[PDB]
Amino acid sequence: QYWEEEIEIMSREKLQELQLQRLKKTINIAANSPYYKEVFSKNGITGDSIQSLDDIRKIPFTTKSDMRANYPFGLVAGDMKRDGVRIHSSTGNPTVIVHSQHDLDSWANLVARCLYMVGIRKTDVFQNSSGYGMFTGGLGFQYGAERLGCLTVPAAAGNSKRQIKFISDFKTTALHAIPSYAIRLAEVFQEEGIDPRETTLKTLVIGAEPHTDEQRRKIERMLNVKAYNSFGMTEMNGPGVAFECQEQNGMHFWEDCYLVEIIDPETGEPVPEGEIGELVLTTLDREMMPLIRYRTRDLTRILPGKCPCGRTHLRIDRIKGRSDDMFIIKGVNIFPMQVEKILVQFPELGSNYLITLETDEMIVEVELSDLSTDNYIELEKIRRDIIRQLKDEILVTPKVKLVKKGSLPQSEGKAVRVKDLR
Amino acid sequence: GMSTQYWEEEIEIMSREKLQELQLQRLKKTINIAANSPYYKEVFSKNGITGDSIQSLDDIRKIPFTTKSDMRANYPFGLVAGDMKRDGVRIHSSSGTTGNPTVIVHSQHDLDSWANLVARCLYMVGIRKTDVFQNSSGYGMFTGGLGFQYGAERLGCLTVPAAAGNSKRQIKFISDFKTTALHAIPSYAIRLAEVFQEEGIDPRETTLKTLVIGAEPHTDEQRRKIERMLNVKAYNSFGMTEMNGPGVAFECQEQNGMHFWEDCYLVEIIDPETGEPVPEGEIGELVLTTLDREMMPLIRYRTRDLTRILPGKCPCGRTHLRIDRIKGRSDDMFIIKGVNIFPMQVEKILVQFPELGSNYLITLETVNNQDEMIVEVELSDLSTDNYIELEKIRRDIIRQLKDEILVTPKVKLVKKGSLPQSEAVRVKDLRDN
Ligand SMILES: Nc1ncnc2c1ncn2[C@@H]1O[C@H](COP(=O)(O)OP(=O)(O)O)[C@@H](O)[C@H]1O
Ligand SMILES: Nc1ncnc2c1ncn2[C@@H]1O[C@H](COP(=O)(O)OP(=O)(O)O)[C@@H](O)[C@H]1O
Ligand SMILES: [K+]
Ligand SMILES: [K+]
Ligand SMILES: [K+]
Ligand SMILES: [Zn+2]
Ligand SMILES: [Zn+2]
Repeated sequence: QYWEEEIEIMSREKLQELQLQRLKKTINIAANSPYYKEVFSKNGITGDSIQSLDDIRKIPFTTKSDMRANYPFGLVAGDMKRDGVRIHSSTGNPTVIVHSQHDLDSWANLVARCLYMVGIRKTDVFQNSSGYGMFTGGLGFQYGAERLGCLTVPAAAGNSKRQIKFISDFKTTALHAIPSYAIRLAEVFQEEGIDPRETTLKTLVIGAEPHTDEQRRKIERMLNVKAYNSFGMTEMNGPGVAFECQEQNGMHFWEDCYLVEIIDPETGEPVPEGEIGELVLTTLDREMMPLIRYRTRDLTRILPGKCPCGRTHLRIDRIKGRSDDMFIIKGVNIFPMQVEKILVQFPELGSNYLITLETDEMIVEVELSDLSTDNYIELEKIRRDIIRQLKDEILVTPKVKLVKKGSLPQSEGKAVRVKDLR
Repeated sequence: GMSTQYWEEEIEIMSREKLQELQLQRLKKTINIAANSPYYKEVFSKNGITGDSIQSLDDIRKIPFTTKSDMRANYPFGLVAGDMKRDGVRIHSSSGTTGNPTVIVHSQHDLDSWANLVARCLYMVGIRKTDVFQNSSGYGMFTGGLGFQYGAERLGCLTVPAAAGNSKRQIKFISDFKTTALHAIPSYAIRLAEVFQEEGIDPRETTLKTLVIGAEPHTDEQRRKIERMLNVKAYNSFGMTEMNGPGVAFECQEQNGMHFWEDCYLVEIIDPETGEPVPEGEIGELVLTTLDREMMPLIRYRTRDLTRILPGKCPCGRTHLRIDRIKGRSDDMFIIKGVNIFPMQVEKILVQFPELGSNYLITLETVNNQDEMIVEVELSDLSTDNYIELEKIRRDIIRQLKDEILVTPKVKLVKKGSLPQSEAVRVKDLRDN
């Protein structure tokens, strides 16, 4: 079942002419913003420059530095005073995105499309544990779930006792939470004397944080739910950008509203088909403030072949991480997902871990699991196996410490996996 | 007024005669809808309320009042009249886990009616689509959040969903986005004027032109202080979750009484003792009936709010009745930082800690134009806990109170017998009100 079958299963040929029509429209609109008027002027970008989807490569990339330099409204193309109805924001000077009613409705429709794809219906009780206000996850899932017709529960962030009360009393069936907060809720259910596997919950929507497939499976087993990967960023509206189908194998990118490129961070050229590179995105249905070839700093790849769900829209792999998550120790580049890929395979460990960098030495603290009935000798042998598998993957020997369950701190938002004290 | 502009002129200046037949039509419809809920089906059954009981607006007095106690007893969905699974799109819940909260269930119709009322309110005080509207109200379950958000987008304003706190970020949004309309509780509007001068900005030389202030009692003088500090026009905004949230009653540009939208609400002023209508223009309890709500309508709901109907025609030309300021309540509820709290919510948290005594005192004070809530509770001599352990318990008390009442109080562990007795435990409100 599809929210918009004509688009979701649209032929690649028809998708291409839709992308080209909307790419030309986006460029004509964006030409009215002070920023893209100047960019187009200096690079000879006119109304005749785009004749094919490949002609987008004539236009230079938009970086986060360019957006900071033109903060707050240098990239606003429309009439903000008359048609601008919302401002959202993403250390530093946060960037803002300005939306028109058109832009909000397009965003809401994409979120309803995503929720419907993973089996959520108007009969579902949808609870949003994302922060509201300026955070796109709040109003983003709120409008999308109301668009679909769910009985929504705008719980917002924190207060786990109240979250559990709403789930129990309102019979919540669909929940939006960051993966680490979903684990925290399952723990508070047990603390309050409720079996986290015997609630009314059926579907979880998890995003914002990089996480392994096994981290998601741990969440699924903990709460007896089906959990789906949700991709988004403020620059691209917020949620509803890319989402897993019921196949749970790659996130379908809505190519009617986004032009996806996977560029080599060194050369600035497209990577060979299916290789890892920087995700570079162009809005195709945004009017107040469109973004052209925006360098997301997110590393991923395009998963090949058509998906068994019948949707023609391309699938991206699990986000490897963001460029700013990468840390260097002893001249060697390491991503925290490399450390998680190893830790999740050990069932004696918990889901909370912390990487500390000191003067260079790398410390990997990871909480012990409650299920563990292991003694010192057997747990110390497991700790030795971890230092070893970490030395083989990250190519540096870290210090590994098995810590008490609950000893590591829990973040208000996205969990902080790296503490650089150098 | 000839130069006066209306969001919905046909409704806003509608004759009292035409308003009466609109209220009667919608009152009959509300009663027929509410009869489908388990709660009103029972109430109507015991009191012989049928489809022929309401022939005039005065016939509403045949129906008994709906109290908060009744609602908590029918928690969560005893008063839901519509098809919640198919048409229910939102739940607004009051605070707490120590008792049954209040739940208001809305359909898309109910949200659109509520958004239209908020747009009507904002337009009345001169806000247009050309304005930059910043909402400093909390979002999530708080109706001021999503209420003004939908209302301001309906009007077409460039909205800034700032949400509560972080005054330096509030001032940054006002300066960088050129905010012209701001929704804030009166004490927070003063705080932002103070933070503006702390950061070296003249609070009178910003892009701000209009302020919408509500959630708590404030005097006309406290509003004038706000207008002088920020060089703005500030307007009183009334609402309650039960009645949607914001958009229920609002001042016009005359700044003399809050216009109640009688097309969506039937207003009664009742004696808190007798339950009978008060003499025209006297102070009494505000008893309200929804007239445009379908998923969960409320009939003759005892709000516990005390006010009076201001007499005479308004020069703005609107025919909808005006209520005076809400100065207080007939119940034991208190409001601090615009958040509603019952003393029982505090007591039900404290009793869980065996290191504490039974004697406690809630003090409400104003410190540098900001409100503070102090919870003093006596130590039990039964505890064998040292300083470090007690202080850890005091932090756990603050934490559990914060989660419960949705405001962070100051908690002080006092000596056994230090707090005075007389008796229900009192709320010492030392604020200028
Ligand atoms: N499902 C996901 N998996 C991994 N990383 C994600 C996922 N969703 C979002 N992200 C990360 O979060 C970034 C977007 O964050 P941002 O828009 O600022 O905040 P928000 O979390 O409030 O949507 C992405 O660029 C990416 O790095
Ligand atoms: N403008 C106002 N003046 C005085 N009291 C007000 C005003 N607006 C709201 N209130 C009080 O707040 C109550 C409604 O509180 P509630 O909806 O629970 O919280 P909130 O609107 O602050 O989220 C009203 O019944 C009334 O007592
Ligand atoms: K529904
Ligand atoms: K606008
Ligand atoms: K209030
Ligand atoms: Zn698929
Ligand atoms: Zn008036």
